Amino acid sequence: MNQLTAILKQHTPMIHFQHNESGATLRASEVKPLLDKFILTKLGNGDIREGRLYAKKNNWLIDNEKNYALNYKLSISLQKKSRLEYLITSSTFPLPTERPSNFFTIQNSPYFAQEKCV
RNA sequence: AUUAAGACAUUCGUGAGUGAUUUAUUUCCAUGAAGUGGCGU
Repeated sequence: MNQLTAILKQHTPMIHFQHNESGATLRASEVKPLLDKFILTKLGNGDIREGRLYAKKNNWLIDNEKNYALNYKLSISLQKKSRLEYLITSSTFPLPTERPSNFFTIQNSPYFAQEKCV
């Protein structure tokens, strides 16, 4: 058809640099390029060039000569904005007891940047 | 003193009336705010 709607389930928290916005969610500006590369690779059976030729055929390309981009629109929307925020550090630090309801901590995590927050 | 003399092709008259430089045309396409720990062996 024209529209493809999918509902996603989050398994691990996402480190988002635009957390200040209420509606902040997974940005399509990462998913769409990665999705394009994945779809082209699977179209060519492990060869992105054969997949790009296949997508040049059937006119599935915005940019027949230039890019890897396919002709579709990606929109990622939050249905309900109950955000569950996390603090991630690579060091073990004592946990306080004065927090908002949606503040949780992950300690001794691989994410080592932002270690000066404690 | 002679088939002569006399007589403005002149008067009046607005190059004018009606008339959108307008119909149509996406400042768009592309792109991961992301990479990485180390000593304390």
